[PDB]
Amino acid sequence: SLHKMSMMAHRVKVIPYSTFRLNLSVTSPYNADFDGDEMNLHVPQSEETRAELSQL
Amino acid sequence: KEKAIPKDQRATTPYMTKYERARILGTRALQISMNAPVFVDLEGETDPLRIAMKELAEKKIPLVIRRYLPDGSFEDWSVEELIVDL
Amino acid sequence: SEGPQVKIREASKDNVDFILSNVDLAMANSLRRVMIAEIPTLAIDSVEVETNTTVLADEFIAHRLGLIPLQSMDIEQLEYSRDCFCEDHCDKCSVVLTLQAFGESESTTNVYSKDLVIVSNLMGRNIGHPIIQDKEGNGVLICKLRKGQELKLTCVAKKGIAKEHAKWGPAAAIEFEYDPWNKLKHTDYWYEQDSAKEWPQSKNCEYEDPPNEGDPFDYKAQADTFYMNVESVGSIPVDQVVVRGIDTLQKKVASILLALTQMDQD
Amino acid sequence: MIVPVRCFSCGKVVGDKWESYLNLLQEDELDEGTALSRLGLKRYCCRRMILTHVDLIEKFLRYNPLEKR
Amino acid sequence: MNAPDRFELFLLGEGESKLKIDPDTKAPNAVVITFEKEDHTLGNLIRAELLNDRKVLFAAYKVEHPFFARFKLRIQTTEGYDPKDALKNACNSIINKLGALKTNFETEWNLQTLA
Amino acid sequence: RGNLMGKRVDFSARTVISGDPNLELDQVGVPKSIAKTLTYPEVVTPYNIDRLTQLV
Amino acid sequence: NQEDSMIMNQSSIDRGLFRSLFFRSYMDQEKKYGMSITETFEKPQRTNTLRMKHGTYDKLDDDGLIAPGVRVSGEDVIIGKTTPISPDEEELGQRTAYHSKRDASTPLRSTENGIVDQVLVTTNQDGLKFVKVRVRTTKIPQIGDKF
Amino acid sequence: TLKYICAECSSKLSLSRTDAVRCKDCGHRILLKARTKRLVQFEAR
Ligand SMILES: [Mg+2]
Ligand SMILES: [Zn+2]
Ligand SMILES: [Zn+2]
Ligand SMILES: [Zn+2]
Repeated sequence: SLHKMSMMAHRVKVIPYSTFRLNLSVTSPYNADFDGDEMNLHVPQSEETRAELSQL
Repeated sequence: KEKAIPKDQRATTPYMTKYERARILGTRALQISMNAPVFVDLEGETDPLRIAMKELAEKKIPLVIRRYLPDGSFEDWSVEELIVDL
Repeated sequence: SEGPQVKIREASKDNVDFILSNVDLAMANSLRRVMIAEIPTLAIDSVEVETNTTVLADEFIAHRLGLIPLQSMDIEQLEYSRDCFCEDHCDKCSVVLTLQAFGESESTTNVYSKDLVIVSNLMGRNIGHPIIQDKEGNGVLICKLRKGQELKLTCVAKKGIAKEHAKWGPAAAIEFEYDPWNKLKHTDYWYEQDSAKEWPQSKNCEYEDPPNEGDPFDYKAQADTFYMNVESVGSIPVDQVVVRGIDTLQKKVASILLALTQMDQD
Repeated sequence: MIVPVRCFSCGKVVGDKWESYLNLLQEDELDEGTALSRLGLKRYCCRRMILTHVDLIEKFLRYNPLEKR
Repeated sequence: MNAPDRFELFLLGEGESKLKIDPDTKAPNAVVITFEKEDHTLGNLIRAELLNDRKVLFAAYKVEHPFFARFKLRIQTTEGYDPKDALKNACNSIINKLGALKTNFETEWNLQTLA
Repeated sequence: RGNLMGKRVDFSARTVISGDPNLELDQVGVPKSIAKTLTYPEVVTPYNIDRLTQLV
Repeated sequence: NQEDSMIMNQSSIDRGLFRSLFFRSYMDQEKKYGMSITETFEKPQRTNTLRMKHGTYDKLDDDGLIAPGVRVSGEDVIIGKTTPISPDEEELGQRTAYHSKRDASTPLRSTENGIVDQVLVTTNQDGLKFVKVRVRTTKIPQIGDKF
Repeated sequence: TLKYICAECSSKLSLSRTDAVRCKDCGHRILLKARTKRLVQFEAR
């Protein structure tokens, strides 16, 4: 996570399987591929942080 | 109160910033989610964030932003009078 | 009767080769898809192991057993366990087989599919018997045992479709081709010097005339005259594979129509 | 460990041809390709299924049974 | 483990209907039909048969996600022609064509000797 | 550096990632188990009383 | 299959493509703390054992071990062991004169499950009884596995 | 008492809590617990 574009806010989509799924066009900012890479997900716990996350 | 700049000589930008908009929306959404009185007619809404966005669009948020300066002084800017163009 | 045409080129107990003419590409593709993934078949679904001293694992043997092909000629007379009114299973929706093998000989003893014995009431049906398709009369080499090793288990077989699990698939490879001469220009042939010399001619080229070698491209032509060859694993006759594929597709379309009428009423 | 029951790619039954394949190789002195063709395996997906199989169950059977009966 | 049960592909769930038809406000006389527990096998066939109707202006189908076994079919017909009736006609054509094909295959097979 | 500037946090998830060409730019696919584990505290309001009761 | 991903045949997976067995081993010993304290393999009861895990002890035998071939799931106890406690120690109440033992069992991994394959009991160099329990599981290819 | 099997001579023994862990026939110090006699269900998938 060397730059601010490596940590961005996404909208959840509950799907069947045991892997996160992300659009291909957003791999470059994350500098990520699908050879086994792992990514972290964080859930806000308040309306203020929720709105800040979705607006910034 | 020498730190309160009178409204007649405010020199800050008259446009709401992205951070100010984000905090205003979040605070109003929190207040609405905590059963706060809504001053805008709702055509059918359940998301406090969406309700707050409607309030911001119609300039019905009773909050004032206290912009601080590096010397400790501050300027009070009403959300209604702050331009939302971003 | 003046609809799709069929011309059988080679018929056998394991492969059926035919030309399906005067049909649409979507219809032919749907036919092969249904024949691959939606023909009901009987296969072992649950296994209870009473004794297992083998070098192999219980799940290993269960998977091998579930992949054994079983007769499914009269499968339509069997009921789905999900749609049957029974606690776990009964004779109306399942077939029970038993396997008992012991290493009575010093040399290695092979446990095949012919050793499975049906202990359920078939009620005069024609389902359950493992398919034997080799000269020696044995079946699939389920396992091997040495002296002193025993395999005792009971299998319960239920009907299903390959969409749920590939073990219910009654059809093997399906040759599917059309326009062997590339007269519709649906493919751009990769080549280095000469595409015609670098790409071998399909065996079906003998059933269609070659291009006129100078005629304008025919933009009004549509795909037709498909060459198909169905291979069957042996659960049901190959002709039955084709017939039941058509039946299944027809039933699915009829179900769509029935649902539409049901919604029309309301 | 033991010969697969079905071909992975297409699902053809190949678990009933291991003994025949070995017999063709040993007694008939036939090449692997000729034996595979004679067994009715036309697609290379099944040809590899029977050609590249390694029989480890034979080695596993060399150990004495853990439990007698 | 989060792998869905395989019977979800074809078995209809509780409170779920095979067809869900909704009007399309994008264009006049247009409807969108959601087929549940169905896939390309029916989608392509129904769409191809619909395209053969002279009174059908638009017929398309799509599968939004392969994870879920359901597909959407958009049908727009000429004024005065019901898209429901267009779908009925396409389905009836499919049924008749498949029946004719089955009869032809049976009669052809009965003429063989090796099997 | 080990406990104040950065620290272990709750309401987070980690797993392998995959590419989904059928997901929007800002959408992220989340496994069902991770969704069932992570929770968000929503305040009860007249606009969501029935939905929250149904969830309970 | 973009960015070093792949598409696998579900039919091939069903037929046995790249399927594997996973064996996991757990070890446990009976430690003797002095001439007074000693641990023993046991099936602790809710009336005489304190701080016992919330899992299910129904699969244990009189020796505190699960016989091979039995299925186990998350939180299931596979080796049941108990140790004595000193008096004059009350924790969250719930400590009465009936309680004289405390659980020190070894539970199965939360996310793992399978069938117990082989359990062996023997003695170490010091003569204390210790046991080894092996659990089998089947790993089938998934949408996250690496090849 | 519970039934065990020697790991070398494959003899079934009946051991109690007091008996030492040892094969009374050959003397081996490793015993494998006898397989449970209750049926276990397996899916053929
Ligand atoms: Mg990488
Ligand atoms: Zn029944
Ligand atoms: Zn094959
Ligand atoms: Zn011994």
